[PDB]
Amino acid sequence: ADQLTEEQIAEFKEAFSLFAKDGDGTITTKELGTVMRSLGQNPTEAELQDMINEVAADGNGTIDFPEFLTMMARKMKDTDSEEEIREAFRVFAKDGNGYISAAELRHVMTNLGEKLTDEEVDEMIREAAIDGDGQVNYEEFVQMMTAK
Repeated sequence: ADQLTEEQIAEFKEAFSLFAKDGDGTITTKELGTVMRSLGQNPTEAELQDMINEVAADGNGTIDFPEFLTMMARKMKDTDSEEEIREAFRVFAKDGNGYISAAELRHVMTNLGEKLTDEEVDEMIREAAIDGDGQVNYEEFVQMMTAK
């Protein structure tokens, strides 16, 4: 699981609360993304009804603030390529000795990321050294995906 800042939430209440209700302190869907569009993100048109249905469901007719943000990261987990790498390397980074070969990563990071290129690899390679064995590991390389 990835950690998040508590001050961005101060950004999360800036919007939700602008639409804040008198009851449990909830809001609707059309204007909730205005909470999602504020941090530098944006939600889908059909998901506001379903994922919000996971937190705005209980029989109120709207969305509350507490769990609406907890699910917010699941949405950034919907467009997160870094959450997929940990998953892929189990297919390419275990061909023997346990350290993935320098030639697989470019096929791995590229396998998860559509925008992410080989230059992403060659950029992290310089730090990996690669020379001597010609290959690299998972804890040293992909770990640079979590750091960079």
